[PDB]
Amino acid sequence: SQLAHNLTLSIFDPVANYRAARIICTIGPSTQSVEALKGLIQSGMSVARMNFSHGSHEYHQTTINNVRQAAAELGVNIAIALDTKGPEIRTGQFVGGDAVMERGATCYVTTDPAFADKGTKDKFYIDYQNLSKVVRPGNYIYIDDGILILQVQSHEDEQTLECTVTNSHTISDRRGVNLPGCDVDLPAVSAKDRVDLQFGVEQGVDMIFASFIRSAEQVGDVRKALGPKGRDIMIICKIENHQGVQNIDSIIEESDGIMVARGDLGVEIPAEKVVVAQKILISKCNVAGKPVICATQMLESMTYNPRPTRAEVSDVANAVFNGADCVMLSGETAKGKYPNEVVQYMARICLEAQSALNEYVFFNSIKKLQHIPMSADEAVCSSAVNSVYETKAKAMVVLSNTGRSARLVAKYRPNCPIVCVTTRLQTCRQLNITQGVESVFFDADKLGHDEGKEHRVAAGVEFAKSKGYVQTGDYCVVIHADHKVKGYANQTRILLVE
Ligand SMILES: Nc1ncnc2c1ncn2[C@@H]1O[C@H](COP(=O)(O)OP(=O)(O)OP(=O)(O)O)[C@@H](O)[C@H]1O
Ligand SMILES: O=P(O)(O)OC[C@H]1O[C@@](CO)(OP(=O)(O)O)[C@@H](O)[C@@H]1O
Ligand SMILES: O=C([O-])C(=O)[O-]
Ligand SMILES: [K+]
Ligand SMILES: [K+]
Ligand SMILES: [Mg+2]
Ligand SMILES: [Mg+2]
Repeated sequence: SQLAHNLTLSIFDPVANYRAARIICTIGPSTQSVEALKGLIQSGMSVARMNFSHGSHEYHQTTINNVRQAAAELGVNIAIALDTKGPEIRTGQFVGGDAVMERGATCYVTTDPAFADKGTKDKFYIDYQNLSKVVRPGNYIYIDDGILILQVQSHEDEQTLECTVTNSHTISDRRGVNLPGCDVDLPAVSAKDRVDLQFGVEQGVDMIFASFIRSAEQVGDVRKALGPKGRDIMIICKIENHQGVQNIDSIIEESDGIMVARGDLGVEIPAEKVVVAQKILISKCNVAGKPVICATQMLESMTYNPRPTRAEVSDVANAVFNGADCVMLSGETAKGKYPNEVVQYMARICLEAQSALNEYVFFNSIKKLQHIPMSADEAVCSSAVNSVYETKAKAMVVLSNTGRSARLVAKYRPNCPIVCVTTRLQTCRQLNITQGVESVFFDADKLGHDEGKEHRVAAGVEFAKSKGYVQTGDYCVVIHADHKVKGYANQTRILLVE
């Protein structure tokens, strides 16, 4: 039992020689330079996140180029994620950068497009057209992931509403605005979004963080929009609204993964309900064998301070205990004063939580919750992990070209690193949202197709050797197909490493 397991732990228990959890950073003013990115990668960033609700296409293009350059100069593969606007509502530009909203003050909200690039503490734009046909005198308007609330007092004209500032908060350019329980009839994939998705495909991004995913059909709308050229691009659906939680099963089965988008979620549903929602969505994803991200406000105060709060240390550790593949930083890296320090802390907390994490129980729990009969390739993966535990193997090697096999093995949570030897560079990047996997690139162009698997295996074992995971005389569990089978891995072997 967890209780019994807690009594085995100590504060002096030394950490693992590898970290399983992966860290996602959002790139902005604080972190866009090729120098600042190399600091992020060295601190522990695996995924660069571009928020397409800010900046511009030319701005994010610079990010793309800088990330790739910074990564090439460190000799590492780094995933580029495109974060959609989605069916969302945002405020718009303020004069001078920011606007101080003070407790008790009265302001105005206009739907007139003319006020888009000119906004103040007294009058500013909101891009939802039929806002006036939704809110009445007395209702609340939520601003900046619900941190700021405005009470509508009266209707000034056809497009302006008199408001009251309920609490003191400073807001910046284009703030997110939420209308809980209103049924905002914004399209599944907008005319703006279709340009952004077209942009990501052209630039060859690795994954899409799709915003405000409400239905399975909407996920199909994104893939339809992505087109044939970008079908290998991963759709990671963001759950941040009420019906997104309700349709979670059908959403998960359509997606390539999930983000628990707690910022928008923690306003759209009651804040205490986000804990339960997080426990459910993560576990559900773990069972499905699809990457899951815990996001938003995890080390928030480190946007301003060199050290986190006790709650923030706890939050990051528990996301790992929950079973998240990834932990994400937003404003901490986008516009924070300690971008390297924050990612360094996150890695340090992830590694510590992993120490106390009971991967064997994790493995068994997941094993029990799978439909029997399993497919041959899933059974191979499950039983390979079983071998690891029985033999105390110190590394695992998987040949995977699409990433399918590597994620299937990771799904069973062995207590050793998974070394994926892949023939594709996008697979190296894409597996950066999968916990406990390190990729090795095998250039089948110049080195050969390797139909006998021998060369790719030897490359996985050498990687694991050079990382210090295995020594001469250790066991290493190897997964791939035999001489005949194509499409999946039908074979497992335990080999003595030289
Ligand atoms: N590309 C960018 N250019 C300028 N500022 C940015 C950029 N990306 C993020 N920021 C700033 O840092 C903050 C980071 O938060 P985040 O990236 O989560 O976006 P958000 O506004 O919270 O919306 P969401 O996270 O729901 O997409 C943003 O609120 C924004 O003010
Ligand atoms: O790309 P995924 O779907 O992970 O499949 C990988 C599996 O397919 C196989 C079967 O053919 O490919 P490969 O030809 O590279 O040998 C297995 O060896 C490999 O483990
Ligand atoms: O996208 C997010 O992370 C959110 O809305 O919190
Ligand atoms: K967004
Ligand atoms: K452990
Ligand atoms: Mg969001
Ligand atoms: Mg956010």
